Amino acid sequence: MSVLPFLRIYAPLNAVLAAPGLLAVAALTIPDMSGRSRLALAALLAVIWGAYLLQLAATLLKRRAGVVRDRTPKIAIDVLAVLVPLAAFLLDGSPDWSLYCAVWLLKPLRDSTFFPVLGRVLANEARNLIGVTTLFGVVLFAVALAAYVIERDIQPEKFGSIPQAMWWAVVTLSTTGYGDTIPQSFAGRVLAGAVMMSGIGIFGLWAGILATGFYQEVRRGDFVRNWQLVAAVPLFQKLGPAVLVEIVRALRARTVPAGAVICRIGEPGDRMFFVVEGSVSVATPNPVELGPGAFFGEMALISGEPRSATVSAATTVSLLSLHSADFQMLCSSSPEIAEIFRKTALERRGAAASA
Amino acid sequence: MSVLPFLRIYAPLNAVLAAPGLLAVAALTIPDMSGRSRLALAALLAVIWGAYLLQLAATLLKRRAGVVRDRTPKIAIDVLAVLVPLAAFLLDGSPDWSLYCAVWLLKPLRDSTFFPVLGRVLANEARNLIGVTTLFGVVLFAVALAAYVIERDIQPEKFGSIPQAMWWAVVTLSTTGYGDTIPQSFAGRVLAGAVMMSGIGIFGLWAGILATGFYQEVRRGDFVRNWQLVAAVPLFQKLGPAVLVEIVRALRARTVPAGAVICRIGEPGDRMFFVVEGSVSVATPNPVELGPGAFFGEMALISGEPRSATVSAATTVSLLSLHSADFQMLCSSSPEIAEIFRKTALERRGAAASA
Amino acid sequence: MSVLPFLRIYAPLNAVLAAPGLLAVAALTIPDMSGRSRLALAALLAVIWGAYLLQLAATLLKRRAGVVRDRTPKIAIDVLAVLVPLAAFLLDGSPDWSLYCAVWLLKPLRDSTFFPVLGRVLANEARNLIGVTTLFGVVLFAVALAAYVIERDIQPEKFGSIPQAMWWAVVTLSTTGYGDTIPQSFAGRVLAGAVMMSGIGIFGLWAGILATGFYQEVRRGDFVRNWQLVAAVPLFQKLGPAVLVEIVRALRARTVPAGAVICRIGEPGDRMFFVVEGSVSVATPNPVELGPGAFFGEMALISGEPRSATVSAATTVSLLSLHSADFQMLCSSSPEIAEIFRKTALERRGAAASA
Amino acid sequence: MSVLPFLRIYAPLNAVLAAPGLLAVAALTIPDMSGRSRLALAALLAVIWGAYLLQLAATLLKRRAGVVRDRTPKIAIDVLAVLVPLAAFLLDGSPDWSLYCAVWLLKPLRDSTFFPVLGRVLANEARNLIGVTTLFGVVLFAVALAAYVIERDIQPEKFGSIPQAMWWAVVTLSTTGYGDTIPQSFAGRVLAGAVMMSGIGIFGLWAGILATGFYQEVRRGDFVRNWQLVAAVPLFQKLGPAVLVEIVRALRARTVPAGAVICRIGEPGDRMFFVVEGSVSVATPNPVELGPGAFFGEMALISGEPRSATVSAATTVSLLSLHSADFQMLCSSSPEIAEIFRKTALERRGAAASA
Ligand SMILES: [K+]
Ligand SMILES: [K+]
Repeated sequence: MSVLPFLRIYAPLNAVLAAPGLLAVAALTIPDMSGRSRLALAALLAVIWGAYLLQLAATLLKRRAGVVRDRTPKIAIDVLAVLVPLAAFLLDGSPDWSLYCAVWLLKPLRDSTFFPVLGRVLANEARNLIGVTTLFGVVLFAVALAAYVIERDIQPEKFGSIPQAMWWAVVTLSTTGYGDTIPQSFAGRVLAGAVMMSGIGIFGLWAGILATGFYQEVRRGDFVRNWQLVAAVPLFQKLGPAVLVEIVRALRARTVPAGAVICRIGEPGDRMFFVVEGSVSVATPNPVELGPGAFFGEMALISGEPRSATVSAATTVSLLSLHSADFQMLCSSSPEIAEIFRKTALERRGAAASA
Repeated sequence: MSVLPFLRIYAPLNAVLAAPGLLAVAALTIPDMSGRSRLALAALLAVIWGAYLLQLAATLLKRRAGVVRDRTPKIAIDVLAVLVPLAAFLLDGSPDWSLYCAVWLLKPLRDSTFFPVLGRVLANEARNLIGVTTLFGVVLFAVALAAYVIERDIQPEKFGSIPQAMWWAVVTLSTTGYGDTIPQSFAGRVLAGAVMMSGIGIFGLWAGILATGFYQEVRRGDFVRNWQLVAAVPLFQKLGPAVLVEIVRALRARTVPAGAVICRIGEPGDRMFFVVEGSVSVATPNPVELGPGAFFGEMALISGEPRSATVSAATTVSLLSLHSADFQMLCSSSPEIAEIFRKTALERRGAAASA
Repeated sequence: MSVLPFLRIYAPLNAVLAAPGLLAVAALTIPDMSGRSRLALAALLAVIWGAYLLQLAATLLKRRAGVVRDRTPKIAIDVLAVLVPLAAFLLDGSPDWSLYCAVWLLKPLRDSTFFPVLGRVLANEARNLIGVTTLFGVVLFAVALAAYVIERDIQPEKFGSIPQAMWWAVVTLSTTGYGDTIPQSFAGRVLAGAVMMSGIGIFGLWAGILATGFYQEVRRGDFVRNWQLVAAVPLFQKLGPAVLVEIVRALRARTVPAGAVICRIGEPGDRMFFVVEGSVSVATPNPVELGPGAFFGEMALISGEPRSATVSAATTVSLLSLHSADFQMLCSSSPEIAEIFRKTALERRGAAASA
Repeated sequence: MSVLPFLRIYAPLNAVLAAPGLLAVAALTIPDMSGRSRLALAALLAVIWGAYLLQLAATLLKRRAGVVRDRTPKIAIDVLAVLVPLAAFLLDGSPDWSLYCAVWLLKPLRDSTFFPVLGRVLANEARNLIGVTTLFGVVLFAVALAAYVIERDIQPEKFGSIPQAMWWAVVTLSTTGYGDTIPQSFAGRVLAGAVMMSGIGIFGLWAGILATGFYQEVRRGDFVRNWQLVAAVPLFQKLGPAVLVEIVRALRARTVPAGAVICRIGEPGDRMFFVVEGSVSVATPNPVELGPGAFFGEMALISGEPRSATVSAATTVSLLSLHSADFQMLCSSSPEIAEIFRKTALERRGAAASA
C-alpha cells in the first residue's frame, strides 16, 4: 500500500521467452493438425534456443567483474538451456524430442529473485515439515487402513485392498472430493466426520508452516535489502539505535523509470518518499529537482492536504516510501528531527515555487 | 468487538438499486415465460436507468465545492451508467441487449470504500504475486506435463494431449475435485500425493499474501482515519509521543444515528467511548447531555460494574470506542491522566444525577 | 500449552441432554421400523422436556439475587424450550411434530460462553464482511454471467440460463467441485484458471476476517477475565504500570476440581502457577498446603529441574498458570521482585519438607 | 532461514524401520500374487520385530541413569511393539494377523519430539475446540435438517431421511464436493449459498485455532530449548534483563555433524553463529579453530561482505545462528557490546590469517 513498483519488474527477455516458447509445445501434441504451423514453431524453439544461445556465450564471457563470484546458480541452466534440446534433437528422432521442453521452465527461475527467498527458509523449518510429513502418513495409514476393514466384502472392485483406500483417503483428507468410489454403509461413512476435521486442521497447521516465517523472511526482506540506503541519507547520524528497527520493517524501496509520474498533484497526499539516487520532475514554476538523497511529502502530511506538485520521474530513481503514522512515529520519536521537517515544511512552501 | 456501527453503512440508494436491477435480468433468460412481467421489469431498468439518470445530471453539476477534486473515479461509471444500456437498446435489437446489465455491477463499487483499500495494496505486494503466479505456472506445467507421459495409450479420449491434463491439474491442485476424468494406473495416482500437498501449501502462501498486509492496511485503516478526532479532545496536549501508536491501533470510530441507544443501563459495562461530535441522551433524572468532545464509561470500568445510564443517541454522533485494557493501558500509561479520570469518576457520580 | 483445564467444562446437564435428545429424532425418520423403540424415545423427549421443564420453574424463581440482571438471553429459549414442542404436539397430529426438535439446538448455546464472544466481534468487522459480501456477489455475477455467453447453444439442458451457472460458479469458486455439469469447450474452460485463483484469495481474505480480531478477542479474553485475580495477590502493589499488559496476555486462569493432580512429582518442571482461591495437596512429609493467594514452581524453574512435589488438587481451586520465559520476563523485569523469589526459592527448599 | 539443520534429524533406526515394515503389508492384501515374496516380507516383520525386539531388552535395562525418570511414554509401545504381533501370530491363524501392523505406526511417534509439542497445547485451547465442535454440530443439524424438508417427495432414494443429508451436509460444508447425490430444485440449491460461506468461515476459525498458539508454542520452542546455551557464553553477564526476550525469539540452535561445511567462503555473508560446544575448521592459512563458546560472522556483517573463511564442521558442534538485523539489534542495543565486536572485527582480520 505504500510503494510505487515500476520499471518492468518482469524485465529480462531471458524470462519473457520461456512463456511463448512452451506454448510452442502443445500444437505438436494434437492429431488432425496441419504441418504448416507444426514446424513454424519448431523454429521458434530454435529462435529461443538460438536467442538464449546468442545470449549464452556473452554470459560465458565471465571475465567481467571476475574477482569473487558464485555463479553456479546463474549458469546451472544456461549450460542445459541449449544442450538438452540439442541431444534431444537427434537421439529422439520422433517428434517427442519436444518433450524436453521441460527445460526452459527453470529459465524464469534463473532470475527469479524471490525463489532463493523460497528455498532459504525450508532449511530452517523443514524439521517441522518432516514430523508433520510423517504425521500426515501417520494419520494417513492409521485411518486409510480403517476402510479395508469393512467394504472388502461388497466392494472388492473398489475397496478390495489397502492402497485403493489410501487413494480415497487423501482425496477424502485433502479437501478434494473427486467422487469416483464412495462407501455405502453407516460406520464407514461415520469415519469421515473426523477426516475433514483432521485434514483441514493438519494443513491448518502444515500449510501454515510456510507463511509463518516466510512472512518473517519477506518482512525481513524489507530490512536486509534496506539497511542499505541508510547512511546515504545525510541526516541519519542522529537516529537512535532502536529507532531503525521500529521503522525499517515498514520501509520498502523500489525503482521508478524515467518519464513516469511519482505523485500527481491534487490527488490525496497519503505518503512521503525518501530519494537516495536519481532525479525527479517536481512540477512547479521553478522545478525543485532534487537529486540523490532527498525527500518530499511532509508538506502534505503535516497539513493532511493534497499534493503540492505533480512530482514525476525525470530519471530512473531508487525510491523509498513511507506513510504518515510511521512518519508521525518519527515526528513523535524525536523533537530534534521534527524541527527540521518543520523548517522544511516552511522552506518548501517558498522553495517549491521559488528557486 | 469494541464498536457500535449504525446509521445504514449500506446507505446510498445508488448502491441499493443495483441489487434489484440485476435480478431483473434472469426472468428474460428463461423459456416458457409470459410476456407480462417480462417487460414489467424491463421498465425497472428504465427506472434505475432513469433514477441514476435522474441522479446523474445533479452529479454533473460539479460546481459545488469545485476547488480541487479528483472525480475520475466517482464519474467513470455514471457516464457509462446510462450510455451502455442506451446504445445497447438499439443496436442489440434482440432481447440480448439486457446482457449489458454487466454495467451496474460497478455502481456498488462506486461508493464502495474498502475497494480502494483493496487495490491500494496490490501495487506493493504484486511483486510477490507475480513470482508466485509464475511459480504457479512453474508447478503447473512441470507437473501437468507429467500425466501426458503415461495414459496417452489407454486414455487418448481424456489424456490424449497436454492441456487436457493441465485442466485436471489445477482441478487436482486447486483443492477442487470435479470428478470427470481420473487415471487408472498406479504411478499416475502416485503423483497426486505431492499435489494437494503442494497446492494447499502454495495457496497456503499465495492466498496468505492478501491478508498479510491487507490486515496491515485495515489495521492501518484504524489509524489513518483516526489520527483525526485527536486534537478535538481538549485533553490530548499532554499525551506522550509514542503513547498514541500504542493506542490508536485499537481505536475505531463509527457513527450512530439519532434516537438509537448507545449503552443501555444495567447491561455489563464492557467499554467506554470518546464523543467528539454530536449529542447524547444520558438517561438520568437530570440528563447529562454532553456534546462534541466528551466521554463516558470510566464510571463502570474503574469499578467493573454495569452501566450507570441508558446512554442513547439523541443526535447523529461521531463516536469513538475503547475497552478497558487499552484504557487500563492509559490509566497505567500516566499518573497525570488517571488523576482527572479519578475525579471524573467522582464528579459523574454526583453530576450524573445532579445537573 | 500452559493451562490445566479440569472440572467438566461441559458441565451443565442442560447442555448435556440436547445431545441424546436429538438422536431421538432420526429413528422416527425411517421406514421399515418397529413401533417399539419408536415411541420409547418419544418419551425421552418428554423426559428432556419434563427435565428442562423440571429445571424451568426453578429458573422462573428469579427472585434469587434479584437486584440488577439482564436475563433475556438466558431465558429466551427456556420459554420456548417447552412451549414449541407442546403446541407442536397437538396441531401437528402427524408424527412430523418432532420436526420441532430444531429447538433444543440453542440449549447448548444457552450456556455457551464463547458464543457471546462470537457475536461480539461481528458488530465491529461486518463493515468489511458486507463490502466483501457484495464483492463476493460482484465477482459472482461478473463471472457467473460469463458462461451463459457460450454453452447455451450445445448445453441448453445444463447451461440454458443464468442461475444454472451461478450454481456452477460458487461450486467452481468455493473450492468445491461437485462434478455434475462441466463445460466442453476451450474458452469456457480457460475461464476457471482465475476462479480458484480468486475464491481462495477471496476467502483467503474473507475467512481471514474472522480469525483476525477474533484472536484479538480471545487474546483479549485472556485479559478481560484476568485483570481480575490481580489485587488478590498481596505482592502486586509494586508491579509497574505497563508491566501487566506485557504479562497478562499470556496468563490464563482455569479451575481444577478437588482430588485431582496439579503437578506430579518428577515429571519435567515446565510451568509455575499462582493460586488465588482454594487449597492444594503439596506432596511433602509436612504438606505445605497453601490456600488462597499463593504460587509454586520457582523451585523448579530457577533451577530448571523436575518437580519437588506431587502437588494435587485438595479442593476446587481457581488457578492461574505461567511458563518460564514470561516469569523469566518477570525475573528480568524487576530486581525488587526476584529478591523474594530467590528467598522463596530457599524458603521452600526447607519449608517444603519442614512445616 | 537462519539455521543449518544437519546430522540426520530423522536419525534413529527405530523410526526408520516402521516405514519399510508397513509396505510389507500391502502385497499380502492382493489376489493373483505368488507365495514367493508373500512370505519373504513376512520375515521382514520378523526382522523388524526381532530388531526392535533386539533393541528391546537393552531398553528394559533401565538401570542406566536410574535416578529420576518418567519412561511410561518411551516404553508404552515397546511393550506392545512385540506382543501385539505375537498373540496376533497365533490367535489369528488366517493371514489377517498382519492387520496388527497398525502397531508400528506409533514407533515413529515414539521418538517424535514435536508430537508432545502437539498434544501439549490441546489441553489449553480445546475449550475453544469444544464450543466450536458443538457449534459445528449446531450448524450441522440446524442446516442438515433443512434438506429433509424438501426432496423427500421426489428423492426418497437419496434424501429420504435425515442422516442421508447430514452426509451431504458435511460434504457440502467441508469444502469437499463428492458429487454422488445433489438436489434438483431451486430453494434447496438456494441453501448452499451460505454453506460454503459458513464452513470456510468455521474452519476459517477452527483450523485457525491450531496454528494460533501452536505457533506460540513453536515460537516458544525457540526459547524453552534456548534459554539454555546462554550462561555458557562468557559475555552474557552484562546483557540487560529484557534484552534476551527481544533476541531469543529469533535464535534457534541446531547441531551440525563432523566433516560438514558451516559457511563456505565467498558465498554471501548473510548470518553469524554462536558456537557453544564442539570445534570447527575455519579455513585459513593458520586455522583459527575455536572450540566451545565462540562465534563468527561479524567480520562479514559489519562490512556486509562475503565470507572470510570456508568455516566447516570439524566435529559435531552445537550451533546457534543469527542474521544481521537481530545482531544489528544487538549492536544497537548496547554501546558496551559493540566495542568488543568492533575489536573482534579487527582482531579476526589479523587473527584469521595469523595464529
Ligand atoms: K473440493
Ligand atoms: K466431485
